[PDB]
Amino acid sequence: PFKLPLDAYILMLPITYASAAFVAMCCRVPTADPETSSIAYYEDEQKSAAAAQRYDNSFKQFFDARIRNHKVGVFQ
Amino acid sequence: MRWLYSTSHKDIGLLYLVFAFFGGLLGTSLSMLIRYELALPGRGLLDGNGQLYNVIITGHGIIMLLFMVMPALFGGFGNWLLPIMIGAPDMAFPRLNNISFWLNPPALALLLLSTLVEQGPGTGWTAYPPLSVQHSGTSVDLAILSLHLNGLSSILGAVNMLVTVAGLRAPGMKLLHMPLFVWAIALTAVLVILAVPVLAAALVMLLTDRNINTAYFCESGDLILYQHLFWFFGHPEVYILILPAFGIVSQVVSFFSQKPVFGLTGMICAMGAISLLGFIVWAHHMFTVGLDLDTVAYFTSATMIIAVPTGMKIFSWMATIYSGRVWFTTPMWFAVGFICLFTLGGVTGVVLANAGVDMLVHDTYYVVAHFHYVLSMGAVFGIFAGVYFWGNLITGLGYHEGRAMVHFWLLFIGVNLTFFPQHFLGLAGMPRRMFDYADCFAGWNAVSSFGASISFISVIVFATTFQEAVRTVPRTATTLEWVLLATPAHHALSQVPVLRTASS
Amino acid sequence: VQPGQLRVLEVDERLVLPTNTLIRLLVTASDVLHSWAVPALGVKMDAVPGR
Amino acid sequence: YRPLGDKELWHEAWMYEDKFGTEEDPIIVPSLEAERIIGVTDPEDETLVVWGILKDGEPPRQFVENGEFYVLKHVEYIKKVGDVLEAIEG
Amino acid sequence: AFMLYDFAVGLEEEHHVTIPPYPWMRIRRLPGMPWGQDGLFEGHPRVATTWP
Amino acid sequence: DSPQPWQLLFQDTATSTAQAMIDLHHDIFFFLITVVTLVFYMMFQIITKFHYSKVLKPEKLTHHTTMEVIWTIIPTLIVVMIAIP
Amino acid sequence: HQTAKEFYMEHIGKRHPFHVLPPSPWPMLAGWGTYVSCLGMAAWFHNMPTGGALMAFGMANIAWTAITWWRDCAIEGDMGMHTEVVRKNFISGMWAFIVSEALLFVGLLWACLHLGMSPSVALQMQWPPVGIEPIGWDKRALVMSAVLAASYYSANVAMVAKDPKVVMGALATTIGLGAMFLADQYLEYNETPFTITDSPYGTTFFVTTGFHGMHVLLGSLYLTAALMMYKRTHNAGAALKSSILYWHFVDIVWIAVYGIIYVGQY
Amino acid sequence: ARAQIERWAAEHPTAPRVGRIFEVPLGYVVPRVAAGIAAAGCLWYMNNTFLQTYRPESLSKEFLEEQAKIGEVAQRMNAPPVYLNPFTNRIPGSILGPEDAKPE
Amino acid sequence: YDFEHGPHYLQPEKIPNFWSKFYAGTGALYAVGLGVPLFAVWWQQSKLKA
Amino acid sequence: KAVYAPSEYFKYGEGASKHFGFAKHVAIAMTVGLGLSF
Ligand code: HEA
Ligand code: HEA
Ligand SMILES: [Cu+2]
Ligand SMILES: [Mg+2]
Repeated sequence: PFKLPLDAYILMLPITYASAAFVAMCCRVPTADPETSSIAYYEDEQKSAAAAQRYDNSFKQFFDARIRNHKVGVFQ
Repeated sequence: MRWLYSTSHKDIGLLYLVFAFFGGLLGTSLSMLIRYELALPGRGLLDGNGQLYNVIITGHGIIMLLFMVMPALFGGFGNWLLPIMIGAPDMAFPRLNNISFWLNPPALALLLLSTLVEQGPGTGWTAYPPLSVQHSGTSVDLAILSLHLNGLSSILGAVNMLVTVAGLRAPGMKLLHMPLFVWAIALTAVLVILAVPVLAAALVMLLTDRNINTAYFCESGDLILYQHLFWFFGHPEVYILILPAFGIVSQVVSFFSQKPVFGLTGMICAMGAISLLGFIVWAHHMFTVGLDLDTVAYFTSATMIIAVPTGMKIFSWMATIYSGRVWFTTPMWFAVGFICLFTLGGVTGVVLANAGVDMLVHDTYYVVAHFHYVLSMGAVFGIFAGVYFWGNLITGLGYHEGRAMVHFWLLFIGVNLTFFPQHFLGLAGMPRRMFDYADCFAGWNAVSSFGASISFISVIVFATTFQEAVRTVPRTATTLEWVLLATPAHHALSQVPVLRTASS
Repeated sequence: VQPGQLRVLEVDERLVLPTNTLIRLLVTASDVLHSWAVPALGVKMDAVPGR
Repeated sequence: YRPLGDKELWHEAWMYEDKFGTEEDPIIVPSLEAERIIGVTDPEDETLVVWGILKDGEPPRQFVENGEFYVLKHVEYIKKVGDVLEAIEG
Repeated sequence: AFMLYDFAVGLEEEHHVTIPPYPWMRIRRLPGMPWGQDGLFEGHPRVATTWP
Repeated sequence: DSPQPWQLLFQDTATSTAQAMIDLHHDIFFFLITVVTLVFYMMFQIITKFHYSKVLKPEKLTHHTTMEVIWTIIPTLIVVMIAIP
Repeated sequence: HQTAKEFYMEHIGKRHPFHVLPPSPWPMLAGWGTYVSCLGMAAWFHNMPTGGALMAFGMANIAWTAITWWRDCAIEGDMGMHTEVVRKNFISGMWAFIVSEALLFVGLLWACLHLGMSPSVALQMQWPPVGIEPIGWDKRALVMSAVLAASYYSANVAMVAKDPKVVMGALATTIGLGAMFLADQYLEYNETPFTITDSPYGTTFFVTTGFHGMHVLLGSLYLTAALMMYKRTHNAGAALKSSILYWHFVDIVWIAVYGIIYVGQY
Repeated sequence: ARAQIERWAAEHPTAPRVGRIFEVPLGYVVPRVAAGIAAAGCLWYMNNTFLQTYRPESLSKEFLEEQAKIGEVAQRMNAPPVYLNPFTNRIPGSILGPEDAKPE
Repeated sequence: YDFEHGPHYLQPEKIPNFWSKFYAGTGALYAVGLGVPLFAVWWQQSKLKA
Repeated sequence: KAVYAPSEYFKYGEGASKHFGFAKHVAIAMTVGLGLSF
């Protein structure tokens, strides 16, 4: 309808970020460890452990170097 | 016959306003038993009954959420004010508007009947299984069927509202010239239509688990699934109850400042951003149930984004008051109070969004103090701002300004002294939904129970404000309901008004 | 209770945990939902039947 | 008359007139009754709307500042422009 | 054509595959059903009784 | 360990995790105090300085692009400053 | 009465093209019928005697109230109270109702996706559970998909035709094809080797397919009611278009139902 | 924008326009809110006095004085006692409990 | 008064004894809305005390 | 002689905001808030 003002695109940047993060989080769940309809998935220990550690490390590995340095606050 | 067979929107809106007042009275009565059991350590007037306390808090939460604020803002001011504000002669479906209202007394009757059957529905307003499933009897079924009927009522009302705004506007009036209350009601209708059927599906699953021996949420089911579906409904539900308050506050602040609303398109975009973000943040109610850390991470990061549109709305209201000619009346004090005190309700929501902090204050009275700031002081102040604003148009009765100021100051003092001490209780670790507490929590509990009685007194004083009105003749206004006579005719806008764009 | 004890908060059998030691706590429930919350340790996790 | 393309055929023009109402030549508003509500936008701002009431038998009246003047006229039929006068296409 | 073929090849075939009473089979949180003992539309119950 | 009468803030801690949570809460409260102070002071001054006994007739001020962008972009930086810890 | 039409033309009809209704008794009766049927349903859940009869009594009253309400709407259509913009608003309201029913089915299939994807230790982490023989896609369900696609195309014929005989025959073919989808779902419900009480698979299968079958029955009855208004005056207006829209919605819902439950085994 | 203001001021004649922020005088408002606060206090006092079915024995003055003798001290079934909440009561880190202190 | 075709759909200065019935209805509304929960408390606690 | 609409607004700057000092008050508010926060 009307012309969106200059604020609403500064609004739309974290909104697009949040929508993309939501889509990614929805997508990466059926490609994770416990979403297997069998007990025979875990009898292959190498692939199961590799897949589960891959699911562990993604989005956490961007935070390990500041977890180790106690960057858990705005100030110290 | 007039009030049973109505097809006019102004009568159905007034019926909603009265029904909402009755629901507020019932909830205020249920809220004094809570604060009178919780005044002192030990066992109060409930004689050490915990099932009865759970029934009382369940009924109180459901009534004050669904049967007070929702019929007052959405069904009450929306049905009365929407077709006048856009210039429509009526609603699009006038008999659907009547069944929208008339499914609410059966729902309230079933909810009140559930309290008298067996030991009652002591579950909380969220009704988490297997506590809802373990309850022998019939009361929980009646409470959930009350929820179904209220949800169908809201869906049908939103259908009528959305077809009315889309297809019955005045000629020459586009979606740019509507005032912000119309935009708020339209976005509320969109949220209702999208969110309520998820609750309907969740409650159908609950009924089949309780009564049909199914496996939705059970031993072989998944109990986190109910919380997922319920909070996917329930977080849009709390923005359904707050957007018409934003619209009312915009109308009131614009009126008495002698100024138009600052940043109209920014206001509409902020309301739309709040509406869109409300569907993707819902698992901020589920930080302690055992979700994976990436899910918790996303829902922490996404929930904090809702602060920016709300901050723009607040600063735009303050810029609307800025550089005006402001005359402070009783509805004006209920809007300045909204702006100053909804800020205190939102800043604690930012704290609750951060999941690390939420590990300490989940299911404590910090949560309760937050959501009684945003509801008892954001939505109730919005309801009462419009009663002293549009009351002579809607009912035909004036009000005394002195007794209204007495009522406002009593309510303002009684709510800042009831829930401000509930922050300190929750930070120190007092849990929710409990009637017997530890001996050291006594001082703030005593102060809060003192504030609740002041709130009850302000509820009593409100009945004495009405008086006879003085009727005048209109010439010009900025909105279409302030050129009508008070009260308007049964078919207001005898000629459909048109909006003429000048040569500019 | 007796003086020196806290009303409501006191139990008959406590939980004994050593310090300076990594402890794994597995929280579950048998009939309905519960939640194990100790605000001093910063632990609050819900007890779900099946989890 | 303004271009009737993208105008609904029942919007009753006079609103779509090609004139700026002055004091010495107002825009004549037709009405079925002695009074009628019309809405005029600000000439310097499309977003601002002022609704006014015109009465039968009155002088010219201006609603917004630096706006058009208006005079109401009681008629028994209002030309529903879109099939009344462009079907005439005079 | 295939649906009219299906309407004549309906309730004629039989299954005698008894199923042991697993914990997820024939849930009875409340005793019986609102209409009787067996489920609705169920004329040939499969889960076994007298589980040897 | 145990709650105390007339207590305002959190209890004392025995793990580093809970102390990290409390420090994060106090870091958020740092920003909240400034936000509430700015809102309350500006509301008081706008209320007192624009009463109709002071103002003959109002001014036309519907938009201000710079201030709108400023109060849109400052809280987003605060959100991202809070979020990473 | 004879001046009631004159008053309407003088004050409402000649001033705006929208429809203003006289006062009506059916919303109140429908609401209290919902009250009676909810009491009967709650009594029938827990085997209270004379509870199922009370639930049937309340449902019969709601059905009668809705039938008389819709007969009044049909009468008001036949006397020319609806202009074109009113019929456009009717289709808009049907679109909003379709969106609400769509989110109801989204919430229903969310449960299938959640429960099927990650089986729990209570099921001994096996999906589908042992004992359960799932219904295959290579059988009668494929015949159902073919029949319902044929019903989609035949309902699409009657939307665009201008010969009244073509419209009536296409509507009757669509209704008869919808009735074969339900008479065969009854055969699935009779031959299936599991119950709604047997595992979350049986639970989700029966609840979701039952809701879809109820929507098929409602759409078939709505298409039947839209045909008899055309068999009389050779004009249906919004009754034909909205029933076709609802039928196409039911067809689209079956795609998700088939592709999540029957193909994905969820 | 001014005309609707003047119309609302005519339909609400009890709302004054005298040139001050609180248009209704405080001599009217303060006594009535004081009376309402007093009535609320009477209701709160009536609830405290007449509406209790069990007063806990841990709030009696004998229990309170015997507790104040002990202090913020917790016993252990496997160890010496410990001071509760050592940061707010400023116990130094060398001192763990009452009995392990053994004052000089 | 003519609510359907008169100038006002609600004429509260023309019901005879309006301010008496208005206060009676307001009092009855306050009585029911503040006394229904107390009856529910009394009903459940009278069933245990049996 | 016709009915004229009156002058309803000043332009932003020559009315009663020329003596407000908006930036000064924002600086004072931020100073007080930062002092309390520190
Ligand atoms: C609409 C939201 C709303 C409102 C307004 C209130 C109002 C109040 N509430 Fe609360 N409350 C809840 C929503 C609300 N509440 C919810 C959702 C729960 C949780 C239930 C659960 O856990 O299941 C809860 C529970 C709750 C608790 C926690 C109890 C527990 O944890 O067990 C407490 C404790 O102090 C409390 C007290 C009060 C008090 C003293 C008021 C006072 O403000 C008293 C009310 C005074 C008013 C003035 C409001 C009435 C308004 C009108 C009468 C206006 C109507 C007028 C017109 C329509 C014209 N209520
Ligand atoms: C009126 C309804 C309403 C509204 C509007 C809100 C608004 C918000 N709420 Fe809340 N909430 C509830 C009703 C509401 N809530 C209810 C009923 C519950 C409990 C449910 C139950 O369990 O019973 C609840 C509980 C709840 C939880 C779950 C906690 C728990 O139960 O364990 C969370 C977590 O994120 C949350 C956060 C927020 C946030 C971030 C906002 C935001 O929208 C607030 C945004 C506003 C501001 C932030 C202030 C304005 C901003 C500025 C002035 C700019 C400056 C700001 C910054 C610089 C950041 N609230
Ligand atoms: Cu929420
Ligand atoms: Mg919880």
